[PDB]
Amino acid sequence: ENSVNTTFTLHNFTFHNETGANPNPSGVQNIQTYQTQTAQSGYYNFNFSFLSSFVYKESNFMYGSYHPSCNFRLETINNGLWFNSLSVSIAYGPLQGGCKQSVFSGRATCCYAYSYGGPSLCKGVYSGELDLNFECGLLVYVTK
Amino acid sequence: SFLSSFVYKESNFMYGSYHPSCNFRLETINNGLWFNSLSVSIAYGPLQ
Amino acid sequence: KYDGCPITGMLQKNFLRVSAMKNGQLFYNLTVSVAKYPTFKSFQCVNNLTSVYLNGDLVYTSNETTDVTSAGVYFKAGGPITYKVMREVKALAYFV
Ligand SMILES: *[C@@H]1O[C@H](CO)[C@@H](O[C@@H]2O[C@H](CO)[C@@H](O[C@@H]3O[C@H](CO)[C@@H](O)[C@H](O)[C@H]3NC(C)=O)[C@H](O)[C@H]2NC(C)=O)[C@H](O)[C@H]1NC(C)=O
Ligand SMILES: *[C@@H]1O[C@H](CO)[C@@H](O[C@@H]2O[C@H](CO)[C@@H](O)[C@H](O)[C@H]2NC(C)=O)[C@H](O)[C@H]1NC(C)=O
Ligand SMILES: *[C@@H]1O[C@H](CO)[C@@H](O)[C@H](O)[C@H]1NC(C)=O
Ligand SMILES: *[C@@H]1O[C@H](CO)[C@@H](O)[C@H](O)[C@H]1NC(C)=O
Ligand SMILES: *[C@@H]1O[C@H](CO)[C@@H](O)[C@H](O)[C@H]1NC(C)=O
Ligand SMILES: *[C@@H]1O[C@H](CO)[C@@H](O)[C@H](O)[C@H]1NC(C)=O
Repeated sequence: ENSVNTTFTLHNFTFHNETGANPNPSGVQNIQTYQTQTAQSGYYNFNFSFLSSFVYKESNFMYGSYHPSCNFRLETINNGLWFNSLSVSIAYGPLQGGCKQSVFSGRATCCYAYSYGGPSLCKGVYSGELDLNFECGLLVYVTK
Repeated sequence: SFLSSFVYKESNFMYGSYHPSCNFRLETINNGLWFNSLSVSIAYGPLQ
Repeated sequence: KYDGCPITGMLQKNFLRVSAMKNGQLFYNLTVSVAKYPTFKSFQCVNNLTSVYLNGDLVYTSNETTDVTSAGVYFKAGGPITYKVMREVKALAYFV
């Protein structure tokens, strides 16, 4: 039950790949979330149309996702869960050090790392290794 | 300096690494280990 | 009700207004009843996750991570109220 005088209507949060901007410069604060949404009260669902030709990158020593501390995978949010505060956002950063740097010194509890066929001119973020060129797969954030 | 755009290939039935008998991964040698004799070398062969 | 806000009720069994407010406008009106919140016991404002706590549970979260800059309570009479700041530790609670 909500406060008073409510018809329980779930909100529909949508996403779409847009004509994005340039990949990021050298700073890990210099990656910009090119979407933002938030959860306030009641019910929600998340229309993810990002299974279309986007492979999932399995986590390992440096690159990939950092789904520890959030056991669910991104295509299983829509089942019955219980959160306390929720906000997801997409961001087009580098791939080898996106999540392993953007969880500790960053702004999310855990993040995922999808990939696609991207141009290999992407300035990665890490202490001392920020002078190379990497891939650019889209990485979603989730603040559980 | 071979993390630059070089993916790691997970071991399976034929291709990939054969890291059994050496539990460490290549980016974790620099922590405190103890060997008895050690020699590494790179070689550009096939993959499968 | 006296004249001021559009609620029009002078009794108990009415509701409350936990509402956030930016510089010019208002949003997030939720109206919890005086039921389930019988008596004002405590009121916190926590740094991380920027969440605010009328006694016990949540009433409002948002995105940012912003520290508290001020607080204040109006009341005519009653018990002498207590202000206190705190740090973060681990604890465990027996509850039946
Ligand atoms: C999902 O969104 C991605 C983010 O926009 C898209 O990736 C973009 O593709 C563009 C076309 O290949 C790239 O533009 C080129 O970028 C290079 C720099 O790497 C420039 O030199 C080129 O001039 C420029 N081409 C132009 C201006 O015509 C974007 O840089 C690139 N964005 C990235 C990698 O972050 C995906 O294509 C898109 N996928 C879809 C729609 O399926
Ligand atoms: C929360 O409640 C207040 C009630 O005061 C709403 O304020 C009204 O806002 C609209 C649009 O800005 C004005 O046209 C009305 O005149 C306001 N009512 C007043 C001043 O009594 C406010 O919009 C509500 N917040 C929501 C719905 O998000
Ligand atoms: C979108 O939300 C409305 C209520 O706001 C709901 O009626 C509708 O079914 C939703 N659309 C879906 C679930 O595709
Ligand atoms: C998600 O949105 C697309 C349009 O962008 C729509 O075609 C699709 O049905 C939606 N999926 C849902 C509601 O599950
Ligand atoms: C509480 O705030 C501190 C501030 O440094 C932060 O380090 C910690 O992760 C926060 N705890 C949470 C989010 O559970
Ligand atoms: C946090 O979420 C709000 C919700 O709209 C957004 O306006 C704000 O830019 C977000 N903060 C970021 C992305 O740092």
